[PDB]
Amino acid sequence: GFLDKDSVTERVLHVTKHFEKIDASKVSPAASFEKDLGLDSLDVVELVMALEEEFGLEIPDAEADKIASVGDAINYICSNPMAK
Amino acid sequence: EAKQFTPDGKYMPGIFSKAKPLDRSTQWVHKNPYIEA
Amino acid sequence: AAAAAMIELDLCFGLLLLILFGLLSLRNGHVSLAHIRFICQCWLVMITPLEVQDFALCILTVVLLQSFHSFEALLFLLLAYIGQLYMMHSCNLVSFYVCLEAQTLCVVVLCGLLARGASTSFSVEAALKFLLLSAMVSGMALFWFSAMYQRTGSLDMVGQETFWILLVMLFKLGVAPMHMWSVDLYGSIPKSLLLYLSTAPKLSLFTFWASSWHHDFSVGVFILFSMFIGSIGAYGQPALRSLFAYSTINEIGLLLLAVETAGFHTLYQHLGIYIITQLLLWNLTDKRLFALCAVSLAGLPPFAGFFGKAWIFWHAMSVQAFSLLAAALFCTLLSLVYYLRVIRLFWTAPVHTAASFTGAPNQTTLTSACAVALAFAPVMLVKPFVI
Amino acid sequence: KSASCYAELSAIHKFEQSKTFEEQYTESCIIKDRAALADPSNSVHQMWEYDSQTALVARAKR
Amino acid sequence: HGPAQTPTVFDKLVEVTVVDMNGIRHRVRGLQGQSLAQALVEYGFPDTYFFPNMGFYTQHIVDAHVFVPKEFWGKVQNVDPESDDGLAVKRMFRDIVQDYQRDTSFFASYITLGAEHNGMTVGIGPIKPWILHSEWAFAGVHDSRNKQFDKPTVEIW
Amino acid sequence: GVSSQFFDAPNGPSVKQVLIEDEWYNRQRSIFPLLDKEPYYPVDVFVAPNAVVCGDVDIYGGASVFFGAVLRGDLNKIRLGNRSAILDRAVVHAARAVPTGLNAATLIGEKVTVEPYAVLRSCRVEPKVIIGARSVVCEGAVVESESILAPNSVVPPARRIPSGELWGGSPAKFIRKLTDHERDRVLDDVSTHYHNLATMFRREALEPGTAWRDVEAWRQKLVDQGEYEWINFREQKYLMRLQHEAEALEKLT
Amino acid sequence: MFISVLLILFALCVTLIPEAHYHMVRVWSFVATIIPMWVVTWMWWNFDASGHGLQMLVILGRSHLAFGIDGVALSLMLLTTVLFPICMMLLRTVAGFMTFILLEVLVLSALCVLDLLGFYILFEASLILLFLLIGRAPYGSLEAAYKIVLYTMAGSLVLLPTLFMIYSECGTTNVLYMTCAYNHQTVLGWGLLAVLAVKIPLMPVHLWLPEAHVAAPTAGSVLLAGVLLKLGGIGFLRFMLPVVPEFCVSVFPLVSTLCLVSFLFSTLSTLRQIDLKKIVAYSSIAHMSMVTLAIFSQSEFSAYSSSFLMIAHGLISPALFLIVGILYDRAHTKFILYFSGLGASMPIGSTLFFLFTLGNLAFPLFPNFIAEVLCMVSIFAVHELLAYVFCVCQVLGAAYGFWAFNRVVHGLPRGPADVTRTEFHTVLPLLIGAVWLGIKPMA
Amino acid sequence: YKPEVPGNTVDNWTELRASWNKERASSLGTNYYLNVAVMGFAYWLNEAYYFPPRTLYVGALVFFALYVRKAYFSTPYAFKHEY
Ligand SMILES: CCCCCCCCCCCCCCCCCC(=O)O[C@@H](COC(=O)CCCCCCCCCCCCCCC)COP(=O)(O)OCC[N+](C)(C)C
Ligand SMILES: CCCCCCCCCCCC(=O)SCCNC(=O)CCNC(=O)[C@H](O)C(C)(C)COP(=O)(O)O
Repeated sequence: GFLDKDSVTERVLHVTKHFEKIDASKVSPAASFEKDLGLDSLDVVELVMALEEEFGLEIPDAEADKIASVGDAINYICSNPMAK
Repeated sequence: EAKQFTPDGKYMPGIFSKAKPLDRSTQWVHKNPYIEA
Repeated sequence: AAAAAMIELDLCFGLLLLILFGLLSLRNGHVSLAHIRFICQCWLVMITPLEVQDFALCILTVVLLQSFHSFEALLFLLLAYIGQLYMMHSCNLVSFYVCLEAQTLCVVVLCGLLARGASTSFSVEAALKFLLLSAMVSGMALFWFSAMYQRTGSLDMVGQETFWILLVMLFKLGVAPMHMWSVDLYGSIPKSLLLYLSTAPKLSLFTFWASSWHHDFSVGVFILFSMFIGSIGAYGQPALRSLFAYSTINEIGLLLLAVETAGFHTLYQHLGIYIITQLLLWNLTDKRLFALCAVSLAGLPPFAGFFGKAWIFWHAMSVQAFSLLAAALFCTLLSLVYYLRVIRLFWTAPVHTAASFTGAPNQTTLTSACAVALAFAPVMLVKPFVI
Repeated sequence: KSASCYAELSAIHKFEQSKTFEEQYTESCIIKDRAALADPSNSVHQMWEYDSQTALVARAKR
Repeated sequence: HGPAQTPTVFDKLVEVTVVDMNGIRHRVRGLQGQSLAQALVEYGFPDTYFFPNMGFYTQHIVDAHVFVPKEFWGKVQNVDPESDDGLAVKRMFRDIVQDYQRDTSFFASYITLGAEHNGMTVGIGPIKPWILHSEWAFAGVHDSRNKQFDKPTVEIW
Repeated sequence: GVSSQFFDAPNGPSVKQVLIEDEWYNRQRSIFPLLDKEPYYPVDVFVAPNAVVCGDVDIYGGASVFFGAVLRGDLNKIRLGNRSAILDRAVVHAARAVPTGLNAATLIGEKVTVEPYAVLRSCRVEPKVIIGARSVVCEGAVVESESILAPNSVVPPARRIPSGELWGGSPAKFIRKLTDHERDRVLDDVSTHYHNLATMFRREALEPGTAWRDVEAWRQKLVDQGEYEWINFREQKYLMRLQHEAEALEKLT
Repeated sequence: MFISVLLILFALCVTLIPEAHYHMVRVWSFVATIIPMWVVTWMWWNFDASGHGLQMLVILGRSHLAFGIDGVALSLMLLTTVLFPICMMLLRTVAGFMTFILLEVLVLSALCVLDLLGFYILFEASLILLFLLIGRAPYGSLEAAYKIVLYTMAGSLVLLPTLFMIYSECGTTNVLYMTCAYNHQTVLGWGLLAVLAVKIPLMPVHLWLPEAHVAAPTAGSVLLAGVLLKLGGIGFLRFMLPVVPEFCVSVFPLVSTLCLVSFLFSTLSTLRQIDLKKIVAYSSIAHMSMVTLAIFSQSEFSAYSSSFLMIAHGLISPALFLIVGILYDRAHTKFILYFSGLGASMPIGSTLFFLFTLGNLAFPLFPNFIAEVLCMVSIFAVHELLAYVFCVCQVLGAAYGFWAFNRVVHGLPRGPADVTRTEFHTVLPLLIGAVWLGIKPMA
Repeated sequence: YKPEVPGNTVDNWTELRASWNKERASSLGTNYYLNVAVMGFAYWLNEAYYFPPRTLYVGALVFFALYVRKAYFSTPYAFKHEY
């Protein structure tokens, strides 16, 4: 709750939009990286690195491995006490 | 129904006793909150 | 003939032998140096003349050396004592400058050397600030001495340039508003150097003032600044080190009131009682005696601090210095509040005093218990004693 | 687990208990020297390096 | 009085997730009525995280800089900014935190753990170098394995 | 099995280990460290000569350890509050962990009295508490402030006694509420009474006394016969460490 | 002097008794205050009433601290030595015993000193003891302790330079030579007025008393009301009137209006009080205002009547504090709304309360009646209207006294049971003294 | 009975945080400027000791009335990007 649940959501959508292997209209506020968006592990790592670039954080390997959804990423950024 | 004295005097504190001992605070008033305020 | 100078040759020979003995002892890996400290105390006694003030300084420095443990610290304290002793005999600005600068360099180096733990950088920082602030005051002293030397053609300390030399002396006593170097020093530097800094140089400089100084000016605004700033600052600062720094500024304002109205007997009595209280304050391990320092620094009647304040008040009323006296009485009324805060902190509390584990069991109970008997000195203080 | 824990504890307690008086007094002198060496301004620190467990001079530092 | 439940410690347990300054999440258990700074001390956090409460008559209380989410902003205890306690908090913000301050910045002794804190996530905030006396200071770097809990006394002198 | 030699002890390995059946007089110390865990105590503490205080133990203020009592801080820390009394042959221990997940150290507040033959292990006792005789307070349990436990009572692990009440039984149940004067004065009275008794014992103690004269007479007789061995303990500790390092190096390669 | 050293050294031996012997500690501290009562009674036996004004003199060289006995000091010393064992019966710790023992040493030596610097040293050496007594941690009040200590320090700090001014002027602070030398009386008179108008509660420097006399324990309240206020009166009678009499004439309109407004405004404030201890605490200000105006009248036998009023107040108001202390000790409140019908539940305590209520309102067969009559004779002889102001306002004192008594004693019976043997014997010496001094005070 | 703390906890804590989001300066500048002011300009008060006492007392009250307190000092200029 360290930050709001709307601006972080649209920032997540904004950085999800510029991916060449993703669809710019299929992206939903509550989706999945594997079944819905069709991404393997390296694409997930690339998306998490883009989210880290936008919010100015550092997400370790286990925490980024637990993130499997847009809602999971939003909840992890919201729960982080060092967000920007 | 406490027993705070032996038959030959000798006050007993009754620390571990079940019955409530009569003592200095027995007649302390029950505080009304608005009066205290 | 050099036969009148054997004490100077003895000073130099003793330093030459003491350095060589300290070198030989350290080549054996001795981790304690009580033999070096005893030889240092013997050297202190052997170089001091037979005056009251000289022996007061000597006995004070002998007592102070029991809180210092390394060879270099003992050497720096001896070479600071040479400046402190010979400043009392200085009759010019040449020797005055050299003695003051030797003392400043020794204090700076000791502040750098003795810090430990997480407080090392804070002590080094405060030592650097003190050195920079001391350099420009030393420059002011040299500049106005050169002005006086050009005007008079001699080494007499007369004329308008003595006002700036007086300001140099007021800086060395931590007189407000030039007080913040001491406030910076109190917050970081360890307790043994704080004990050294509050006793010996004030005695040395006030004895020089009593012995060889006249000025045609006043110090009243600095009395007002010191008393009001020290009292209000000690009322407002929650850290105990800052409390004692500001209360020291208040006490030096009272000593300046004693200087300003002449009558140096009250000055010497209050300074002696203050020095004994300082010797008790910085060597305390039982915190109940912290309340005795509080009641004897608040001027409360039966203890000796009352007598030290009250002859200053008596002589000020004798020569009718009414406004400065009224300000002193107001600041005395204010000082009681934070000395009561001290009493609340350390007397109305459960007692805990940790035992020693690595030997040296409560090693300065002799001095602290001896200095607590400032409740028995008032019988001698009421008489015409200090004159 | 409780049985193994008390085996490990009885080892340490037997180690402390079965020391002689002379060893205990030597250890108290060593504790005293170590606390004297904990001062970083100690004048021997610039020449000698001391063994941690016995407070003896191990080597010359410089 | 009847067959009602015996009191257990689990009824009074409060769990707080704490993120230290390295980003490592920690599970911190406390009891109801205990302050947050005490639970942080008893968890085993290093002594560089803690500093004196800078009021008069309360420097024996250890305190820490914590970041509190907006949901739990109203469960920090109220301090009058005109009182002496308010000036104590102002001194702590002026001297210890300085430009590490955020809108979520509080102090951990002003948080009394209850059932409303159960599940709250906090983070430890950074602090500037400070000194109280020669035996209690902080040089500025959190490189020490010494716990605050292992100190036998908190010394104001 | 675990060896009884420690080469990483703070003061080094033990040069000479004495078997207990070869001891001709009792050498039990009352306050002693366990490797790097040293007890902490004040100047006015009373430790009885047959009481044992070992390991990581913190004692504060006017606390007292009476005859035959054990405070063993080897698995965790133990803290004894200001003017808290441990009476005759009571045991205070501590586990490495507790089921509640909290700190497992045994923490005893100020003005707490613990009656004879009671056992405290990894529990929390708040200030002003009377623990009765033959009572056990188990691992992770909490006794709240201004409360009384009746004699011969069991407090099971991770259980709680509420503040301001008297509890007793096996398992402990509610007996009655303490009166306001009992919470105000009586608990402090019991703690102060036992502190006064400890002060009476402390005034009459001649430490170290004169029992060493006989042992010194025996050692003087050994020096007379030429059978007293002078051991350079510092040098033997140094040489044993060097041999241990050489033996460790001569097996990895 | 040798006797006084022996009594001090016997009293100070309470600290060396081991605390586990409870009976011995109680008996030793009680006997340590019983003995000075016998010694002061013997001093009254030794006094020659047809002899000199100052008797049993002793002077300790060049240390100030010179001592002597007159009638006012002797009566006040007798009252203090009565009051201190009753205080010993109301304490339970060695810290309390030692604080009251040190207070008794300081009060007894201050009452009979003949040196102004000695009076300054001896009196306000009790300041830190009063601070610790009033601001005790669980049940005191630090605000009250700060107020009483700061007001007393302010007054004493005004006096101290004027003390030293007359000392430099003539060469001594001995009152026998200060009264025979030429001194600047306006400055010293203002310093002495500054101390003694705080010690005696005179408006506007009177606000410390309602806080301190209520926040104190029962023993502290007995001491503060019955003893420590009268040090201002004996300050007036011993030091200020003999040494600065020109000032004492010239300040009479100002002291007169201060006394009149203190009497009227403090009586008006006492009517709106809702705390029993605050009711008892305010009533002392009006009595001390009558004392001060009777001292300053200097008219018929002013020292006699004013000393007799000081003794009558010092007997009657500690007993009212004792009864309020019993109610607070066994009911845990001092609030009027919690008490009703105390006649049915404490008949002996209510009878004692009624008798001391009548005594405090200066009804006959109590020493306050004789005291107020003679004080108004002394006031009347300067002018009739200054007596009329006190005469017509007697309905205002009786209003608060009877209103407090009628509210707490009659009505529905609720409250604690009647007094014990110990409480009755704390009250009893004051009652016997009142009956004697109100029926046959003189022979 | 205990009195209620006046206000709101969020608003009070924002008041407590205000004007302290800034790195504190070292004290060397204040100390050096104080020493320069005293060593350069305190000789201007030498003749002031002989002035009439009404002037000196009114001047002391004026200095007290215009004094700004160093502790808890803050300026709006610390957080603006232009004059
Ligand atoms: C200023 C004069 C002093 C008067 C003060 C008022 C005293 C209050 C009670 C009035 C009693 C009058 C007693 C008269 C005869 C007693 C002896 C006597 O003469 O009095 C003494 C002093 O009298 C006293 O000390 C009276 C003691 C009264 C104190 C009583 C209160 C204490 C008792 C408390 C209750 C105890 C009960 C215990 C039983 C259980 C000296 O006074 P003057 O005659 O004025 O001195 C003469 C002046 N010149 C030498 C210069 C010629
Ligand atoms: C500065 C630039 C320098 C760069 C130099 C470094 C280049 C290193 C490249 C060489 C490292 C490798 O290829 S490593 C070899 C990678 N291939 C394998 O391991 C065989 C199994 N296939 C996989 O793992 C696939 O990634 C997948 C099926 C998608 C698994 O799906 P997920 O992913 O969901 O898990």
